[PDB]
Amino acid sequence: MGHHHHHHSHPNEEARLDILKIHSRKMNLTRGINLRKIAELMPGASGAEVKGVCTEAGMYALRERRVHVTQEDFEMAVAKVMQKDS
Repeated sequence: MGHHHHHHSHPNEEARLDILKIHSRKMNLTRGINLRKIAELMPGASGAEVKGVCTEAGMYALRERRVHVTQEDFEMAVAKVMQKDS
């Protein structure tokens, strides 16, 4: 019994959401940004993918010249990182 070689880390909902709470503290967050909805969209995925989402979100902001990032940038990033939905 047990994964004696392939050790894949998997944090809880709050645990993984904290990763976004942390890595978002450098970019201008909007007046009512919802990160809860974002973490709920990421099943299985580890913190490495979450860091990718944080980066890709800023990319989505820059193309629309957004100085303050919204939830849209993050969820669009999630869809771009996991690449499940087409």
